[PDB]
Amino acid sequence: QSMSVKGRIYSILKQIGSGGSSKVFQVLNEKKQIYAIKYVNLEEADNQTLDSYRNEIAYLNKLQQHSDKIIRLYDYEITDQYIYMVMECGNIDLNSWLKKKKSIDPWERKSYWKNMLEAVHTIHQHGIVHSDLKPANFLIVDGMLKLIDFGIANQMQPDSQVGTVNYMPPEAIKDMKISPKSDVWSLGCILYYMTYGKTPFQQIINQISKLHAIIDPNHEIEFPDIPEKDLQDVLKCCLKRDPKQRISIPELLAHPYVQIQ
Ligand SMILES: Cc1cc(N2CCOCC2)ccc1Nc1nc(NC2CCCCC2)c2[nH]cnc2n1
Repeated sequence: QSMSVKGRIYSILKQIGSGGSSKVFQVLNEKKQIYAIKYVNLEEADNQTLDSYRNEIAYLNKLQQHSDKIIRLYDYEITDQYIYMVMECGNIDLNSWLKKKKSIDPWERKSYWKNMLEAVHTIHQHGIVHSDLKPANFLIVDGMLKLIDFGIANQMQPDSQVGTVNYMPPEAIKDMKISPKSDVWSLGCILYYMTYGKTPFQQIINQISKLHAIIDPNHEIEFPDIPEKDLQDVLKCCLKRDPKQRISIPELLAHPYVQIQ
């Protein structure tokens, strides 16, 4: 088929995903270059919703300059009916890539962590705490991870789901405060999965015994032993249940694990 964004024309190759009321497509331009265009339908969007979108769109536009661990946004068209965003295309998101993976080259892993750490640090420098990080927020592109979203009334799924609640930090649960250390807990959980093949509370079906466990210090998390003692440490340092005890992004960047060898 086909479509138009700011005059320029793109032919559709396939849909990649859906959610909210928005599709993401892979597409080709006039020069046969490949891109990803996200379409959002605003016909049922309240004013709040709409401001949240203008808000992420602006933050993404801005943070482009500051890191290449953020997804490139090349162009966009915005009206009262719809938004189109022309973006750089990934090969696969990280949730899907980790679903269909048997085990991880410990090098690839350290390299991904480096990427995650850079990207999340970046949004923190600009005032943003994501507070709902999952692997699905990360997209793989030339062997690099790039962060896709930041915080909106936002939801995506390829064609796992959302809410999930295995990356959720204690303080987000006690809230019924949130801060940068919240993004360390979630990043820790992701790294734990990339390390032990599951998330720390993954094997607790009952959604409520899971929430109770996350906030309960007497419930101790198992950190089985491994050749990379450092990796074991980082994990213990990210998964402190008290934010004040938890390590920080600038500290993680200086940590032996991402620095040594
Ligand atoms: C081409 C491609 C295929 C996939 N999949 C490969 C098969 O497994 C699930 C979908 C995932 C991401 C991408 N590339 C790709 N994907 C995106 N995905 C969005 C839409 C659906 C869930 C992940 C978030 C992109 N957003 C901005 N630029 C993107 N570039």
